Order: sequence, then structure tokens, then C-alpha cells
Amino acid sequence: HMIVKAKFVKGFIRDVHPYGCRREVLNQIDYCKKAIGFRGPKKVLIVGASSGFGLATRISVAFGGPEAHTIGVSYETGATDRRIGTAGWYNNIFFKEFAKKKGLVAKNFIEDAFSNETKDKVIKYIKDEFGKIDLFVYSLAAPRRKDTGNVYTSRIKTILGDFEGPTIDVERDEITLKKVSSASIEEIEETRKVMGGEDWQEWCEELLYEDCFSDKATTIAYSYIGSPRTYKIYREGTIGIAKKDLEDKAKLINEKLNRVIGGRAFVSVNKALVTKASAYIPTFPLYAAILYKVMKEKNIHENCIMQIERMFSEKIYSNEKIQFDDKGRLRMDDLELRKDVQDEVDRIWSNITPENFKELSDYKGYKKEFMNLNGFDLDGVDYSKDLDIELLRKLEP
Ligand code: NA
Repeated sequence: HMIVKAKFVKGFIRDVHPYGCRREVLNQIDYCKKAIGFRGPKKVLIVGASSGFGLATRISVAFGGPEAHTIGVSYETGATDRRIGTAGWYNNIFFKEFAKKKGLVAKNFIEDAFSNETKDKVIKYIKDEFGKIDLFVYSLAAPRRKDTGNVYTSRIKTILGDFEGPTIDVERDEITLKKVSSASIEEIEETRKVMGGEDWQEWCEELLYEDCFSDKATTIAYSYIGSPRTYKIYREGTIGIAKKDLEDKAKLINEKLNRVIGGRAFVSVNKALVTKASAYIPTFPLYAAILYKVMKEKNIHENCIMQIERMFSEKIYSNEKIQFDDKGRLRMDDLELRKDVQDEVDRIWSNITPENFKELSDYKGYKKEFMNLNGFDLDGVDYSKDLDIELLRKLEP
């Protein structure tokens, strides 16, 4: 029986507020329940289903109109003697509670998605109990990958020279300059192993050859391109190299699925959102804060769930044909990269100071979204209320 507070250690919040996480899940569900609605997917596999885009994907297909049954694969840990548990751990639990209330299947595999054991387990469940899958979304954003037993670690670096610029320190409400430098050859390769398209492709092949995909099944992975201002990181750097690998694999998966089941694969390039991993990378967080202000002013702002909802209802499962860019990618950053939006961001950038940034950018919204990632600062949650830790320990995914 304890009060959970937001304690910052080396820039990151230590604990998560589980009921704040519940509320965030519920806010996304609410958005989807009230949106125009779409139809299509019935049986959906999501690898990386516990947070961010994977979670929004799951909520969207379940509550956004299709009433899809879902399998979520994620590695998360619960409450112990000393730890409260990860946000994703709770997101899984609360998603399942709300999905079942609607009479939907919401299976969780709390498992390392990279291992052959996990694939076998998921495949067995599909063949035995779930039924064939019409949509497979790969949205794992793991920091490392275990293979023999080599461990590969993702890094966020340039391939040449320094990248430096402002980050947002949420704890002190200030801008702070940071720098990241060049990656080693091994670091580039490891990042490609973790973030590239290899595991996604393995999944698609196992699923395909084990007769787990429905005819005409779709599979999707997520990426980010952004503005030229951060190309050194997101296109040219270690992340950019991994994402090009992801894009290349999408093409090979697409060709195969098309030939074998009339299915398809593609990368959806999404918009800038606040995440833990991009906090403290130089120059992105300020970009995002300014972007939020501009797009909110222009009535075109989207958070994670809004991105996904529009992706599904307006582009993927719409009446009209799907439009890809010239490299076969679905572009959900079409509003972010709109000329008028980028012109305004660059203008504000040229006036922004460490002194005035809270007025020229959406620092408030940036900070709120950051806090929300650990279940803090959610409207309608009583943070003075103590939490029953033995009750939380009882919850099962
Ligand atoms: Na995800």
C-alpha cells in the first residue's frame, strides 16, 4: 500500500503509475470507439503490442470498428518486492480487461519476440486456437537482440561526425544542448540486426510456410523519416541504416506474400511523437515541441492513436485504393512534412531561445506526453491516492 511518485533519475522517470496507464489505455479506446470507424481485419497479430504504435494498433483494430481478435507479443515485467512493473506490462493487462468486456480475444505472449521458441509458441496458438491471421503488425522497438549467444545492441549515432543540438529537460523545464557522435562498424551492424527488417522477415516466413496467414493478408512495420534537420540521425545514421534495411525487407516480404497468398507488406512512415528513446537525442525533442504547436494551430495535430486510426480508416481499409510514395512506403507523415508546416517550424526555429522556448513551442504538450508514458499527469487520475501493490501483483496478462 504505497504512493507512486514521478522520481527522475538521469533524465528518466523511475516508476510507472499503473492506473495512469489504465487511463491512457482507456483514453485511446474512447477515441477509437467514437471515431468514424472502419472494417476489415478480423484476426490480428501484433509483435511489440504493449506500448506506442503496437498498442495503438491493437486498440484501433479492436475498438475502432473491426472488433478484431488480437494476439500481442511483448517483453514486459510485472510487480515484484521492489519494482512496480513496466508501463507495457500494465497496458497489456488493461487492454485485455477492456477487450474481453467486449467479448473479444486478447491473447498476450510475454516473450522475447526474437527467439525461435516464441515464434513456435505463437504459431502453435494460431494453428490450434486462434485461426489464420489477416493482419500482422511488427512494431517491436527493443533496445537489444539476443541470438551462438551474441547480444546485439541498438545505438543512436551518426555514421560520420558529430550531431549536436537542443534537447528538452522535462525535469527542469529547460533546453539543454547535447551531442552524439559517429558509430563504429560493429555498432552499425548491431543496430541493423536489432532495428532492421530481419526479425520481421523471419516472422513472415514462419507464419507463411506454417499456413498461418489468411489469403490476401497484410503485414506492416513502422518507420520515421522526419525533416532534413534530423537526417543525420534518422536517414544517414545508425537508425537510418536500420530503417533502410527494414524498407528493403518490406519489399522482399511483399513480393513473396503477393506471389504465395495474394497478400502484401509495406512500411508505414509515421509522424514525430514524444518517446523515451528520442528524448535526449539532440535536436529532435525541440523539433517535436515546435511541430506540436504548429500542427495544433493548423488543426492537423495527431497523437499515436490518431495516426493509427487515420492510417487504417482512410488509407489501408478505405473504399479507395491505397497510395504509396515512389518507394512503396505508406506516408503517415504527410501532414508533418506538408510545406506550410515545415516552413513554420523552420521560422520558429530561427526565433527560438532557451529563454522563450516554452512560449514558441508546445513544451506543455511535449512534457505531458512524456509524463503520460509512465502513467503520470493524466487528467481524471487521483495521484494523491495510494496504490494497492498486492492487488497489482494479482493482475495477469
Ligand atoms: Na510498439
